[PDB]
Amino acid sequence: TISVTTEILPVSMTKTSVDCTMYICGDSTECSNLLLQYGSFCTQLNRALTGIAVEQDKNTQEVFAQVKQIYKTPPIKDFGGFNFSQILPDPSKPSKRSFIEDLLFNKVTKFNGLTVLPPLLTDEMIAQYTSALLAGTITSGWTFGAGAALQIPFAMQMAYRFNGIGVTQNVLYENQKLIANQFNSAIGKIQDSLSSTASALGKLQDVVNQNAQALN
Amino acid sequence: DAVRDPQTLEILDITPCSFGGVSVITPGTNTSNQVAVLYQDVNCTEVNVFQTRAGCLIGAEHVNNSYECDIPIGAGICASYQTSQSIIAYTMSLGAENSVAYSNNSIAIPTNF
Amino acid sequence: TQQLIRAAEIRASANLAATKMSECVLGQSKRVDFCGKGYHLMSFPQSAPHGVVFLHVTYVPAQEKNFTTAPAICHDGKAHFPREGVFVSNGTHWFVTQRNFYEPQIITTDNTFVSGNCDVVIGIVNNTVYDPLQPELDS
Amino acid sequence: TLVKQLSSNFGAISSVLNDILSRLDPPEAEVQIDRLITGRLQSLQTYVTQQLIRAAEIRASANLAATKMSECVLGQSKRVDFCGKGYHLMSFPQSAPHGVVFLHVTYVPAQEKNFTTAPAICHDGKAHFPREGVFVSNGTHWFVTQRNFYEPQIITTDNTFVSGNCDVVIGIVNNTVYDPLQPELDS
Ligand SMILES: *[C@@H]1O[C@H](CO)[C@@H](O[C@@H]2O[C@H](CO)[C@@H](O)[C@H](O)[C@H]2NC(C)=O)[C@H](O)[C@H]1NC(C)=O
Ligand SMILES: *[C@@H]1O[C@H](CO)[C@@H](O[C@@H]2O[C@H](CO)[C@@H](O)[C@H](O)[C@H]2NC(C)=O)[C@H](O)[C@H]1NC(C)=O
Ligand SMILES: *[C@@H]1O[C@H](CO)[C@@H](O[C@@H]2O[C@H](CO)[C@@H](O)[C@H](O)[C@H]2NC(C)=O)[C@H](O)[C@H]1NC(C)=O
Ligand SMILES: *[C@@H]1O[C@H](CO)[C@@H](O[C@@H]2O[C@H](CO)[C@@H](O)[C@H](O)[C@H]2NC(C)=O)[C@H](O)[C@H]1NC(C)=O
Ligand SMILES: *[C@@H]1O[C@H](CO)[C@@H](O[C@@H]2O[C@H](CO)[C@@H](O)[C@H](O)[C@H]2NC(C)=O)[C@H](O)[C@H]1NC(C)=O
Ligand SMILES: *[C@@H]1O[C@H](CO)[C@@H](O[C@@H]2O[C@H](CO)[C@@H](O)[C@H](O)[C@H]2NC(C)=O)[C@H](O)[C@H]1NC(C)=O
Ligand SMILES: *[C@@H]1O[C@H](CO)[C@@H](O)[C@H](O)[C@H]1NC(C)=O
Ligand SMILES: *[C@@H]1O[C@H](CO)[C@@H](O)[C@H](O)[C@H]1NC(C)=O
Ligand SMILES: *[C@@H]1O[C@H](CO)[C@@H](O)[C@H](O)[C@H]1NC(C)=O
Ligand SMILES: *[C@@H]1O[C@H](CO)[C@@H](O)[C@H](O)[C@H]1NC(C)=O
Ligand SMILES: *[C@@H]1O[C@H](CO)[C@@H](O)[C@H](O)[C@H]1NC(C)=O
Ligand SMILES: *[C@@H]1O[C@H](CO)[C@@H](O)[C@H](O)[C@H]1NC(C)=O
Ligand SMILES: *[C@@H]1O[C@H](CO)[C@@H](O)[C@H](O)[C@H]1NC(C)=O
Repeated sequence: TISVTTEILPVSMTKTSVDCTMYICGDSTECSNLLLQYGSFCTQLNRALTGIAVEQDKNTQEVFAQVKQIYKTPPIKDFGGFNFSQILPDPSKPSKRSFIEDLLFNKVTKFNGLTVLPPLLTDEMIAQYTSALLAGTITSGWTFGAGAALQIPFAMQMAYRFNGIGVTQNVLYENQKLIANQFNSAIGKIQDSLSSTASALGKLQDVVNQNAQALN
Repeated sequence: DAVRDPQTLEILDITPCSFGGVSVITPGTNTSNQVAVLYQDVNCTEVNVFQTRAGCLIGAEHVNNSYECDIPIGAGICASYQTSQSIIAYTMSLGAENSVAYSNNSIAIPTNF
Repeated sequence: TQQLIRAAEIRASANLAATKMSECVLGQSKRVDFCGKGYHLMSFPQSAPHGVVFLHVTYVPAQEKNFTTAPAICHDGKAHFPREGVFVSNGTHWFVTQRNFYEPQIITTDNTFVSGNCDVVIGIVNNTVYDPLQPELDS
Repeated sequence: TLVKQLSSNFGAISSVLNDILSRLDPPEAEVQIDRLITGRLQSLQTYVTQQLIRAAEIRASANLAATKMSECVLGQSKRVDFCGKGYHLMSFPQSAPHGVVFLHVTYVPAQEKNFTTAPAICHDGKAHFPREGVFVSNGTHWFVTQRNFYEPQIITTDNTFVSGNCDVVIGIVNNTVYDPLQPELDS
């Protein structure tokens, strides 16, 4: 049987930033002058927080910007029986996300000198990276990773992948239809799981909660 | 948060006055003494002016052409010092666009390395 | 201080994420259970709030039968071993098959190789090994 | 940062310990000193905590370095992009101040041509598949080649194997498969 499984990882956290002076002695000259007597106690805090904020964007870059070229899928989805429609982008949306990306985005949910900086890459840009990755994977196999994207038929891609696990390639050809059917069904189940299981996204929800608690 | 006026019994909200961090965007002084200033998380009101999600950016010229990111500002905006030279701001490119010719019976095979 | 420590945990996670992408989306993996349970075929990434999600597709052997086996087969005093696969028996006849999927074949000189003799191998069994050349020369 | 902190008063009359002691009696000097002790103690604790955290990052890096050395210099790696971009051949280490440098040598396919292909070839109703490589066509003739460099060869029974028949395989094409034994027996 062909089975399809979901693995979830955090990449990043919210880039908070704090004005040490304003928090301690907000708009008081008398307090500020006393604060000065502690030297650099203030500024070195500002520095530490900055360090964190920067690496947040570095993290994102290392995971997603893995492909030098933005490849895009052909207009004809003739991938030998395998249906890719729930993982490829949806043209009709204001942000070109796949169906399953939308489910994921719908599952995860002051004046004391405490502010929040935006991330460098927008949701839309991350989505374009994923798209390039997926277009690559589908039409050129692993080649795009070594160097240039060399096209190959989907079915032939799979025959190599079968040899990789020690199953003779005739098996894939002779059972083409069953394999495509199993594939298609497994993806259907992923939708059902994601759409119904709140706990599916717990690993991401936890990060959000820890940071919120820290500020409160 | 809010107070009742002691003379006339109405309720007034108290909202603390606008404030925000200031960033200075600069190519090294070994090249130029010219700079652009970003007022974080404010509108171009209180403060060659470009309103971004990062705040109010003043001094940078807004350009239509995308490029590789140089000095990052935020929310997909980067700045650089280019041509005579001045500071410019643009939406960053992700890279070169390249469709792959896929067909049910075609393979590309490399001939050299 | 709390933020610094927490940030460290996230960065470790980010490095792992980046590593799956490279050795899993952009290829196939023989590191076990690294890319989900089963034998890995391929993976597809999808984005999410503050992280990434990975759909792994794998191959899982499904239904199975109890067969009798042997390490080697004796022919003319010669010990024949399979080049690939396993000598199996249905109770009456010996076949050679691949390991991951039952696909029985006739034992021939193109399926086996010869090394040494009958007196060494523990559990060696007697059978016959067909020579595909013989009938070409015979006719 | 640590050094400079010494010059702070932390609310004492002076950052200079001797100046307190040379001007105040013990009952008063003790108060002033306690202010400096508090400030200085705090300063060291801060420094040490930062060093512990930073040290952790370095150790993680050191472990990765050690791992490349083993699975890259001492071997050849099929973990992708682990030892530079391309297919890894070999690596050479060179030392540097507070670290190591790794020169990776890889192999990158370079120039390429568009050929027509098929999953299988029909002969006498039999389906022939390549043992290694791909059936390719130049537009008029079918060859079998390795998957990484164009080395076209004649399709023969020593290049392919037979399994099943023509009625199953989608996109199966007709050709001829040469038998190298035939001319040995023919002559
Ligand atoms: C791939 O699968 C989806 C179903 O998950 C197909 O989309 C459906 O198409 C039918 C019409 O045949 C509609 O009634 C459904 O509303 C569609 N569902 C969704 C979720 O879009 C899709 O057409 C399939 N592609 C192929 C070529 O088989
Ligand atoms: C493969 O690529 C190399 C280029 O990297 C080619 O080698 C060149 O050959 C010509 C002679 O025809 C010389 O003028 C160059 O100086 C060579 N360059 C190098 C670095 O050797 C070679 O022709 C190509 N070979 C194949 C197999 O097509
Ligand atoms: C072991 O394998 C052989 C070969 O498939 C089986 O023998 C064949 O049985 C069928 C009847 O079902 C006959 O038509 C063939 O002529 C037989 N071939 C030979 C070589 O005798 C045998 O029955 C199998 N044993 C079991 C119990 O499955
Ligand atoms: C496998 O077949 C050989 C015959 O080819 C058997 O060899 C015999 O072994 C016994 C015990 O030493 C001798 O007494 C016979 O003289 C041998 N026969 C020949 C023809 O040399 C071998 O024992 C067989 N194994 C089984 C369990 O059947
Ligand atoms: C496809 O491959 C064959 C074999 O190399 C080519 O046919 C040969 O062409 C040359 C002329 O350049 C002749 O001297 C040979 O006698 C031909 N052999 C055969 C079997 O006919 C053929 O030209 C190739 N097609 C293309 C367009 O490259
Ligand atoms: C490949 O060659 C075989 C002949 O060896 C073709 O088989 C024919 O198929 C049609 C359609 O069912 C029949 O009407 C003929 O009777 C078959 N011929 C023979 C001799 O059996 C097959 O169609 C060929 N494929 C192509 C596209 O050329
Ligand atoms: C910096 O400026 C000096 C002139 O004072 C010059 O010698 C040097 O080459 C410059 N370096 C760079 C990298 O611009
Ligand atoms: C700036 O002020 C205008 C009203 O003059 C308003 O329409 C706009 O949304 C404001 N922008 C931001 C980001 O505060
Ligand atoms: C870019 O070009 C459009 C016309 O297509 C124009 O309206 C706009 O002002 C230009 N923007 C910049 C940044 O120059
Ligand atoms: C093999 O034999 C044992 C006999 O006790 C049986 O319990 C088992 O189910 C058999 N296994 C398979 C996979 O048929
Ligand atoms: C297998 O085990 C049985 C004992 O149950 C014994 O008779 C036979 O010799 C053994 N064969 C091998 C290959 O060890
Ligand atoms: C293969 O065919 C297409 C036709 O549009 C062409 O653009 C492309 O350059 C060809 N590829 C190679 C590697 O020759
Ligand atoms: C390949 O695609 C074309 C349609 O463009 C079709 O005529 C042909 O039957 C297809 N062959 C296979 C192997 O799917």
